[PDB]
Amino acid sequence: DDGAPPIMGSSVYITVELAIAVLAILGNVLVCWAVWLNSNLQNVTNYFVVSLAAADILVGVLAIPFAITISTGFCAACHGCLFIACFVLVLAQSSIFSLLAIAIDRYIAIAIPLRYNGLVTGTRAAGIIAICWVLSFAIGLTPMLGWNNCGQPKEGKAHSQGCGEGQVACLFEDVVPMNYMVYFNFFACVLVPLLLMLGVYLRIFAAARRQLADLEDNWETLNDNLKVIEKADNAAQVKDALTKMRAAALDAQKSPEMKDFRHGFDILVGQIDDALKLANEGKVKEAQAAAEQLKTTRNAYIQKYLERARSTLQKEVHAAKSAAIIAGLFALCWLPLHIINCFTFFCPDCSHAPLWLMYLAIVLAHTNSVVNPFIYAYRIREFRQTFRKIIRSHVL
Ligand SMILES: CC(C)CCC[C@@H](C)[C@H]1CC[C@H]2[C@@H]3CC=C4C[C@@H](O)CC[C@]4(C)[C@H]3CC[C@]12C
Ligand SMILES: CC(C)CCC[C@@H](C)[C@H]1CC[C@H]2[C@@H]3CC=C4C[C@@H](O)CC[C@]4(C)[C@H]3CC[C@]12C
Ligand SMILES: CC(C)CCC[C@@H](C)[C@H]1CC[C@H]2[C@@H]3CC=C4C[C@@H](O)CC[C@]4(C)[C@H]3CC[C@]12C
Ligand SMILES: CCCCC#Cc1nc(N)c2nc(-c3cccs3)n([C@@H]3OC[C@@H](O)[C@H]3O)c2n1
Ligand SMILES: CCCCCCCC/C=C\CCCCCCCC(=O)OC[C@H](O)CO
Ligand SMILES: CCCCCCCC/C=C\CCCCCCCC(=O)OC[C@H](O)CO
Ligand SMILES: CCCCCCCC/C=C\CCCCCCCC(=O)OC[C@H](O)CO
Ligand SMILES: CCCCCCCC/C=C\CCCCCCCC(=O)OC[C@H](O)CO
Ligand SMILES: CCCCCCCC/C=C\CCCCCCCC(=O)O
Ligand SMILES: CCCCCCCC/C=C\CCCCCCCC(=O)O
Ligand SMILES: CCCCCCCC/C=C\CCCCCCCC(=O)O
Ligand SMILES: CCCCCCCC/C=C\CCCCCCCC(=O)O
Ligand code: NA
Repeated sequence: DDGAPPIMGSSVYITVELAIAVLAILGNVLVCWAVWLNSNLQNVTNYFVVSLAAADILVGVLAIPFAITISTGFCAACHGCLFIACFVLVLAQSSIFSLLAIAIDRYIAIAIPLRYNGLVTGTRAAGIIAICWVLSFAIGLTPMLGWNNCGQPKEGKAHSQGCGEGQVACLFEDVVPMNYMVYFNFFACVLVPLLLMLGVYLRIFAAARRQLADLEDNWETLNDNLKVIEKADNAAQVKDALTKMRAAALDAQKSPEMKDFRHGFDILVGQIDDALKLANEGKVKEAQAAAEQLKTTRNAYIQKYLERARSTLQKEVHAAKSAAIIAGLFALCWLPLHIINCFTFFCPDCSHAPLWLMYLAIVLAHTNSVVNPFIYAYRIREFRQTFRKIIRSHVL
């Protein structure tokens, strides 16, 4: 006994865990309360947010008390010890599924918006959420099915602590096999899905980049070909430019504001047709004058359509970044503990990470259950405004 009494360091760890638990419950209860109250927040994307918040509420209510209990090494039946050690794996896996669903949902919205509402529905989302929770319990509790160290209990540690028959000193790394934690949980169930999310978000931002560039190209094609018509010398040159503009207009043609965008393209294709007939009749001056009327349609309809399409794309990029930040923070908070397990497993010649670092890595992982409500409040106005209403009306 040359080191400080364990209860002193335990007290700091336990106090910090309890602080994290309270904060995890408060913030994520607020998220669930906001979606339940505000119909503007009731969409498929946010149903996975609620599932994610539910997992974080359970981290504070169950996983953290379990972790505190594990840190004492109390005597326990091995499979009972195994359950409280593995339950957080269930919650982490649920978080992964929810995060992956959110990325996929945002990809469907950007890649095929015209058939998003018919493909992604609330009833289908609720069923997916239920399946993912079942799979999370199956994956997280796999050690309960026999992939555990309960067959080889550390009897020396058990006897030294005065444990009874069939009991062990309940310690995470004594009951949960490290090949499970590294190969099965980390590589297969955590790292691979996180890498898939990375690929999905790369496809989301690439798709958004491509669609914003295409919009700016059509706007340039319309204006360039208008100049070609104005400076044309014969009717054939006017026809060639008008033939291009017509195909582009019909290509760009694929609520009150929407009622005026449909009326705008009807004027545009009609005005292109009028000029195209004049050009085919060899009336070059009549065609140019008719083409000049397109500027009026451009100023009153086409330019406004371009700006709303651009605004909508930029809002999707902003939302996709918010979702990517959530997934990235999950990786940042959990990777240290995973990396420590890799050193324990792959470097038997390395000294085990010290107890204080284990505490720090565990606290960091649990802090992930606190951060999501802040991301929503800082990056999503509808959440921010709803949070204020709830706070001003019920807390204050
Ligand atoms: C739905 C929620 C509220 C129910 C919570 C039930 C939890 C707390 C229960 C369910 C199973 C229980 C465990 C089952 C078996 C054992 C083995 C025993 O030697 C020590 C206690 C221990 C480890 C129990 C601790 C408490 C426990 C984890
Ligand atoms: C960006 C984030 C996710 C990376 C964090 C990496 C952390 C977890 C890495 C960086 C350096 C690593 C340490 C480097 C050296 C040792 C000494 C060895 O005897 C036990 C493991 C231990 C103590 C490692 C534990 C994990 C460690 C602390
Ligand atoms: C893309 C990133 C975030 C994925 C994480 C990569 C992980 C798996 C990498 C990063 C650092 C790596 C460790 C670096 C050093 C050692 C010490 C060596 O004696 C055994 C392997 C071990 C323990 C490596 C295992 C794998 C490792 C933990
Ligand atoms: C020594 C500190 C107190 C006793 C302990 C431990 C301990 N040792 C580990 N090697 C470990 N690895 C994990 C992982 C679960 C999912 C991914 S990594 N955990 C659990 O993850 C956060 C907490 O819930 C904790 O119980 C771990 N706990
Ligand atoms: C957003 C990412 C997370 C941001 C938040 C930072 C993450 C850490 C959390 C709280 C401070 C850490 C408190 C440290 C408590 C663990 C150390 C401990 O228990 O001390 C052991 C003792 O000193 C000898 O055993
Ligand atoms: C949401 C409302 C708040 C409810 C939550 C607040 C009430 C719980 C308070 C304290 C629990 C303290 C946990 C006791 C665990 C002590 C373990 C200990 O000290 O022993 C360590 C071991 O013996 C050597 O490593
Ligand atoms: C809001 C409250 C609603 C919450 C919903 C509650 C529904 C729980 C249903 C079944 C739990 C079955 C118990 C599972 C935990 C026990 C694990 C177990 O039995 O293993 C320990 C073993 O006995 C060691 O010897
Ligand atoms: C939406 C809610 C979803 C929840 C749906 C639940 C799905 C559970 C599926 C697989 C886990 C089964 C793991 C096996 C549990 C075994 C516990 C047990 O009894 O083993 C200890 C033994 O009794 C002492 O030797
Ligand atoms: C014992 C297995 C059966 C358990 C029943 C399922 C568990 C229920 C868990 C949480 C209930 C909250 C579900 C979300 C409510 C949303 C309300 C709505 O759809 O409008
Ligand atoms: C509202 C949901 C409430 C859930 C309660 C969870 C809090 C309890 C957490 C862990 C239980 C600790 C079990 C410790 C067993 C010690 C018995 C012994 O000394 O052998
Ligand atoms: C909603 C909160 C859920 C209830 C949690 C209550 C807070 C208790 C926190 C940790 C419990 C730890 C109990 C000690 C484990 C057994 C240690 C021993 O046997 O010596
Ligand atoms: C011991 C208690 C530990 C508390 C952990 C810290 C909690 C802070 C929560 C979230 C931090 C991130 C909030 C800022 C996100 C801004 C989003 C953005 O604008 O890009
Ligand atoms: Na989580």
